[PDB]
Amino acid sequence: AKLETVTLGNIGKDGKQTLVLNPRGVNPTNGVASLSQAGAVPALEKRVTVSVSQPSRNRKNYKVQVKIQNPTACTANGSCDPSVTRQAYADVTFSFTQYSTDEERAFVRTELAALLASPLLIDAIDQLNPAY
Amino acid sequence: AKLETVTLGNIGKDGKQTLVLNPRGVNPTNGVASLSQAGAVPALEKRVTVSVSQPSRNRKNYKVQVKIQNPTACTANGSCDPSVTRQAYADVTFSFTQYSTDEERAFVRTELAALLASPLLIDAIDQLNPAY
Amino acid sequence: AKLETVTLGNIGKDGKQTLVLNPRGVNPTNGVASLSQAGAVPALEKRVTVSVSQPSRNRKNYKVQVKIQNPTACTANGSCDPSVTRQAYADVTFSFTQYSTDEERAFVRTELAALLASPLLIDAIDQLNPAY
Amino acid sequence: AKLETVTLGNIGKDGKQTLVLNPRGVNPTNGVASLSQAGAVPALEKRVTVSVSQPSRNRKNYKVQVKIQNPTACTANGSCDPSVTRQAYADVTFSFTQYSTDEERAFVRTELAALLASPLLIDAIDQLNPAY
Amino acid sequence: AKLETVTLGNIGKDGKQTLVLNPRGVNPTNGVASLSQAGAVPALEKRVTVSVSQPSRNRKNYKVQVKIQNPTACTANGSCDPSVTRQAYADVTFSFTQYSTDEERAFVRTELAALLASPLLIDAIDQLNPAY
Amino acid sequence: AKLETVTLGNIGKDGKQTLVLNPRGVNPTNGVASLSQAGAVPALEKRVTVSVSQPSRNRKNYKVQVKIQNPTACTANGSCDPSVTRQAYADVTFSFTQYSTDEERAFVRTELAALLASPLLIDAIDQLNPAY
Repeated sequence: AKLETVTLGNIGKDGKQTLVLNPRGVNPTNGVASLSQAGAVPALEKRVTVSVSQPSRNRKNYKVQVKIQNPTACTANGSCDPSVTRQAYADVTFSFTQYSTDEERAFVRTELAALLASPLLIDAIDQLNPAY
Repeated sequence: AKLETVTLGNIGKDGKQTLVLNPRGVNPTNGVASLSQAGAVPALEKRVTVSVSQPSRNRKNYKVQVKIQNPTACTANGSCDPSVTRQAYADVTFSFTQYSTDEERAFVRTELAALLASPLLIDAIDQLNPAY
Repeated sequence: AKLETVTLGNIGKDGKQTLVLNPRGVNPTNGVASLSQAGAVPALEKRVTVSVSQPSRNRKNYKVQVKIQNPTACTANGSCDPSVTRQAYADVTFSFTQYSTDEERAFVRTELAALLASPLLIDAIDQLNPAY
Repeated sequence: AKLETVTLGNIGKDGKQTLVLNPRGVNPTNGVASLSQAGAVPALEKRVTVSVSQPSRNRKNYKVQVKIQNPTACTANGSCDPSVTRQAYADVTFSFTQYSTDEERAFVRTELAALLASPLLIDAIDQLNPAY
Repeated sequence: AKLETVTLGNIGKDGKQTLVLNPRGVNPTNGVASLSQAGAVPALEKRVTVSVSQPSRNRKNYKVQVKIQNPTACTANGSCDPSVTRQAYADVTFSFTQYSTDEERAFVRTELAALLASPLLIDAIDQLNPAY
Repeated sequence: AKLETVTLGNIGKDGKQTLVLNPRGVNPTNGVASLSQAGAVPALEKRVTVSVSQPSRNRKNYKVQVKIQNPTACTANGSCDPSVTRQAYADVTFSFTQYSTDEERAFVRTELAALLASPLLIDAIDQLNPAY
């Protein structure tokens, strides 16, 4: 949704950390807005991208795609321009019919939050553990 | 990580609960967990599909994926059987390297909940709003 | 203007009804602001959009444009979902010059509203009966 | 819509201008109705015209157009004869199906008048920002 | 960055103040802010515009572009209408890598302000004195 | 214009650094003034240059172009002579009317120094923040 500064709080393993995302403008060729960690160096700024578009004159379906891109740096090592290794992503899409109501959309999204917050997935992602 | 009955909810758009997903029917030929309301009516119900993958020589990385299915059923005139008409879906893929920490994964996980709860996404689908 | 949940009132045949148009972002490929009916049915939503460029791009004007779509819909008996059977449209274009006065522009805007109120257009539109 | 002298009020930024335009008949070669200003010089007059199209061969709907024109002129450079200088005008069209609802024909007309009063359009033509 | 009304003192030979440029939106197709003192008759108005570009195929750098638009108009010197006859402007481009720190981006920013305030540019720009 | 030793105090993101630039002169191939950072060659490379173009016989349009570059030196372990990364730079041009006054030009020169000095550019440049 609208670009502005976005604060993500109550995050990390303890659920106590915060991250502030500065907005970045929209690339009209794909309709993608971007936000990133409000740090000094882009090479290591965690990124969030939006996306979010109306049903097309082909197959309809309201669709979104939301990405998380999280880089890390090491010693450098020996470089004055530190190398970057991506450690992790998320790529979340949604698809809704043109007749979909607010509650269908809200439940798919808040179910995802409720589900990721379930120990089944908390542990599966923190561990990279299949559920059994 | 561990299969358990999932009684998710509290925050639909109206502050209502959505349940219950029974983690039963795990697919043994791809190792994919199956969470569902489908136990009552498999043709017309809500499901969550959960998979985790370990690295091999053809990828050398880790994957976590959750698929959310929320079909809506209706009985058309002349039918004695409701069928799915309107539908809503979501699909999230996460990916990690072998040097990825649990702390970074927790950030990707918790940042996503923060994003799902944040106006950045509770507008993007609910108000059908692109980033303006 | 800034997209807002715009409420119109004193509208329709008796001049007594209302309509709420919610922000749906702007189209990023042409910078056109868009609102649509608040009710959650994208398939059949009423739409209003606004374009306000200046002469640089086309070395001309640029005329201000407002687009209106009213996709009148009806549910066939026995259908689970309504569809558009008739549509009404409007395209309102106003002149602009980089050297024009804001008062001149207001004169035309308000003149149009006064004309829409005038019986000459009430018949040109309600009957589809052009002036004679 | 019989042409009659129109005496409009509520015109301009503060709604304090009025405008009176007298019938000049209808041009039967294109079906265009016209109301004139009492000024002597055609190039210097304010005027309104009306035209409605119809379904026909290669035409699917009725198109209702009103032309609003308000030239601005002055005795530039000391001229004994004033001239335009500025063209403040609007091309406003509506279109309807032959099976359309009269209530809806009224709504698009009245919705536009309501939209014209609303910040959404008053700034769009009198003084608006790109979009936003 | 986030738009605000900008109140700039110390402008011109005597340090005349205050020049006030209000946030009068952002062009959605290219991220361009438009600041202005009034905007009623744009040709005759003073403006500053700003955008930030991201790297893409073609260029690996991040860019910040600021443009200053200050046309000078003549009053209605018998013409009965003011117009632009002379103009000054600036087109200011900054470019940075993914490894640039904020500290460094700021040197280019503050060095330029410090240089603009220095005799080398006071003479190069105000008297158009040649290099020597 | 005329070259002198230039000291730029109160620079960088905290406004605390002082830079001393030693003029070298004007390169006769293109008439471009140059100021070098007053140390080792890799530091000297962090040059500021000025091109003052008098209105051309075939264009008129005076132009003053200021180029700022700041390559960052880095020596690898086992190396001596550092390589540099052109992490940050700018290219700024002032123009154009041959009939403009020193005040019109000073207005633009100082307007930019005042903008570079303002929160919008402090953030637009130091953290690459968009017009949000």
